[PDB]
Amino acid sequence: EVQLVESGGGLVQPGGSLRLSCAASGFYISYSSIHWVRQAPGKGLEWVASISPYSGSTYYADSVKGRFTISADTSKNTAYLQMNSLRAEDTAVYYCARQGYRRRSGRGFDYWGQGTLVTVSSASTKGPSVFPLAPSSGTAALGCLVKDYFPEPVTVSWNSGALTSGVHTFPAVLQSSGLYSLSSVVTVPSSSLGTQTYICNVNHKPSNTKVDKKVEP
Amino acid sequence: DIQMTQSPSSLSASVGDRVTITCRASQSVSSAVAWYQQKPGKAPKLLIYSASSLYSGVPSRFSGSRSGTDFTLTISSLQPEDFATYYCQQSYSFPNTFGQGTKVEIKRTVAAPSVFIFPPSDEQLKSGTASVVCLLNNFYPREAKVQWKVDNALQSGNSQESVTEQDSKDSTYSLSSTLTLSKADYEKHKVYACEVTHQGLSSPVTKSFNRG
RNA sequence: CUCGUCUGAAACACGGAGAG
Ligand SMILES: [Cl-]
Ligand SMILES: [Cl-]
Ligand SMILES: [Cl-]
Ligand SMILES: [Cl-]
Repeated sequence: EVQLVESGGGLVQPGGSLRLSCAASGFYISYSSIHWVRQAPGKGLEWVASISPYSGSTYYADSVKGRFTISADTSKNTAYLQMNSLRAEDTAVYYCARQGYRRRSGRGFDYWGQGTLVTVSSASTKGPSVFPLAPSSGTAALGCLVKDYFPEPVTVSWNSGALTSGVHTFPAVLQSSGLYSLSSVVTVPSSSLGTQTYICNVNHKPSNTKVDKKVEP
Repeated sequence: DIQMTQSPSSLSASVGDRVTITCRASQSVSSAVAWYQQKPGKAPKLLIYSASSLYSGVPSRFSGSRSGTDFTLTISSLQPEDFATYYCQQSYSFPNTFGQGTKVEIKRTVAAPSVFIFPPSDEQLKSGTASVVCLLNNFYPREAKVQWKVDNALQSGNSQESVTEQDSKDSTYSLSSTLTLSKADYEKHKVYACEVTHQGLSSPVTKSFNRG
C-alpha cells in the first residue's frame, strides 16, 4: 500500500522557519518525482516545489523561490520542505504528492498525503474547553462544544471511533476573541439513551490537550 | 508561468445531469493536463491525466478532452458522491500550476431541517459564559435562516453559524448556530428560542426552552 | 551528436528507441 505521511506542521511566528517531512512507504521516492502542494483555508491548490528522480533537480514556485528548499533522503525514504521567512500568506495545509509512473499516468500526481496544517501567526497556543450538548425532550441528538482554542485543528471522535454514523462535526468558526470554537453532534436512538453511554473524544495537538467528555441526559 | 483559467467557479446540478468543467491554458501545454477531485478536508485524487486518459480505478462517467489550449472535464451522469471541488493542473512547464477549482453541488429535492436546541451545560455556566446551540439537521437547499430570541427579544451581534459540507450520500446539509451570552444575561432571562426559516418549512419552526 | 518527440520506476542530466 502506497502511503505518504506529512509531519512537522503547526504554529510558527511570522519570520520564523519550519521544516516539513513527507515519509513515504510502499514505494521508494528514489524512482518518483515528489511534489509539495499547499491549500490555504477555503482556497485552491497551489503548487510549491518538486524534486526529480535520478538527477535530484529541484523546482520552485515563484512565490517561494529563495525561501523554501525541497530535499530528499533516499535511505530514510523521506522528502523535506524547509520553509524560511514565513509570512501569514504561507498559512496553509501542505500536501506531499507523488507524481506517478509515466507509462501508467503520465505526469499526473497519483497519490497524495493527508496534508499538515501550517499556521503563521503571532497568537499563542490555547487548549480548548469541552462542554456537553445533552440530549433532552424517535431520534435524539447530542453532541459536544469545543470552545476557545488556537490554532486549528482539533479532531473529534465519538466513543473512541466506534460511532461514526449520524455524526456531524462542524467547521470551526473564529470568534471575536481570536479563538476558534466548534461543535460535533450525533443523532442516536432515544430508546438507548438510558443504557448506551456517549463520550466525545477531543484532541488538540498544538496544546497537547486530550479530553474525553461524557454526554448524558 | 502558465495560467490555468478554470470556469465556472461553482455549479449546481441534479443527479444524472451532464456536467462540464472548462480550463483554458494561457499558452500551449501540449496534452500535459491532469484533473483532480477533492472532497472537503481530504487529499485530492487523480481522475484524468494527459488531458484525456482515465486514471485506473476511476469510474467511466469521468472523461477529459483537449481542444488546443481548452481542456474540459465531463461527468456524463452526475452522482451524489461527485460532490467535490475539481481542479485542472498543467505539467508542461515548471513551475507547475493549478486552476482555481470548480465547486460542484448536487441539486436534490427540498428537505426541511430537523431542529434541536441545547441549553448551556452546568459546567460551562460555572464560568462566565453561556453558549446556546441550535442544530438544523439534514436539510436542502443550504440557505437557511436562524434567528435567536431571548424572552421574545430578537438577538443581534451575538451568534455565529457553521454549516457542514454536502453529504456524499443524501446530498443534505447540517447547520449549527451558537448564541453566546454572559452568564449574567443568561441568568436574567427565561425563554430561549431559535426560529428557523427554510424552503422546506411551510411556516417557521421554533424550538425553545425555559432556563429551569 | 541533435531533438518543443518517445521510452528505462526518468519533464532536466544520463542510457536505450525513433527520425536526421
Ligand atoms: Cl492551554
Ligand atoms: Cl465504471
Ligand atoms: Cl486555442
Ligand atoms: Cl429564576
